[PDB]
Amino acid sequence: ERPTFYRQELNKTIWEVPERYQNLSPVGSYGSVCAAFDTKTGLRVAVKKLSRPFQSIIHAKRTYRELRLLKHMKHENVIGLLDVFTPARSLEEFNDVYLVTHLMGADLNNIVKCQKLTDDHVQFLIYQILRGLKYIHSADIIHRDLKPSNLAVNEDCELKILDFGVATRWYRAPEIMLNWMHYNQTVDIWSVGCIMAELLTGRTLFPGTDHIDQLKLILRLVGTPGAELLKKISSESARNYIQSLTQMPKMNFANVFIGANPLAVDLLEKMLVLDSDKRITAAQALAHAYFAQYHDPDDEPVADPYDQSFESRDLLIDEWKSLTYDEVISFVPPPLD
Ligand SMILES: Nc1ccc2c(NC3CC3)nc(-c3ccccc3)nc2c1
Ligand SMILES: OCc1cccc(Oc2ccccc2)c1
Repeated sequence: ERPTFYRQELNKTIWEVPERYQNLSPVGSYGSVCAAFDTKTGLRVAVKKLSRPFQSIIHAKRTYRELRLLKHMKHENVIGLLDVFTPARSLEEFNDVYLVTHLMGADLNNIVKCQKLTDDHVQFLIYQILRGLKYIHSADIIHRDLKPSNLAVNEDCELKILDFGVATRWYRAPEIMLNWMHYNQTVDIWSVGCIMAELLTGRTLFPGTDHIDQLKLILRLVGTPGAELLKKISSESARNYIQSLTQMPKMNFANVFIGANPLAVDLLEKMLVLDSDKRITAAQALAHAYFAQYHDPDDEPVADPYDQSFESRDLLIDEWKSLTYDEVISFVPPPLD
């Protein structure tokens, strides 16, 4: 049987959650989230109410996607699903979805408010991001939106990558700025690079005002593409644009990041490569000397394969809705261990 629910109202939204969750308290409003106490395990949790999960085909599919992703993630440094529930008793009345996950202290701008964050602290936080990224990437998933607010950190400096929930453009790979279609997983590595840079210096590495400015600032540090990179660019206007602007040489990263651990500077050089074919991967970055104290090859697991064939399907709202319902139904709680 499904358990006992109770209703209430928080800000502008109704909330119908199991009695198992208590002391709901808004924390930030894709949907709004409450901190709650979970009576069954004794932990504080985050409960997200999806906003009109089935508003359109695009919403319906997004809802399905997020549920499928969150159900698959089982790794210390990736946000995972504690619970998913609807008040609804049947598919006919299935209208709301709530997701339950660990409540973590802050996110990375908040958890890194001490501008000059320690080098040992950056090691451990970046290590953990890369460990989560290895796992995510191994499933053929690209995050695409890595940024400080997508990194949840508790008081112990333990980090989890959040799927969803300071401009996005600031952490965005330049191939994406340029609207390249066939980017790879290393767009996330670029973002880690920008994050690490910001943690080591206290400043946003590339605070572009828009996509043009963003590129300009990026090229300023890493240099304008060489002939090797240019010859891989399939768009004429893109090729002509970057070939048109003033040719910057790559800066010396040791000079730009003065006094930072030389190993951190070296990793940054490997992450912030303009050409994504030459960018370091998550797995490679974890073996980098900079993570000497943390890197353990037998405890950096990969994910079970992840079936995202659904992404190429065009279905009706009710079909996505029902697939989502099946996913809510078949959810097996993570073990109390
Ligand atoms: N193998 C590759 C490697 C890198 C690439 C890149 N990135 C460079 C920062 C500009 N950009 C583009 C591209 C293609 C079409 C339109 C706009 C951009 N392609 C790339 C192909
Ligand atoms: O520290 C902010 C935060 C931590 C953990 C979860 C969170 O939002 C959620 C909550 C449930 C599912 C997906 C994301 C936000």
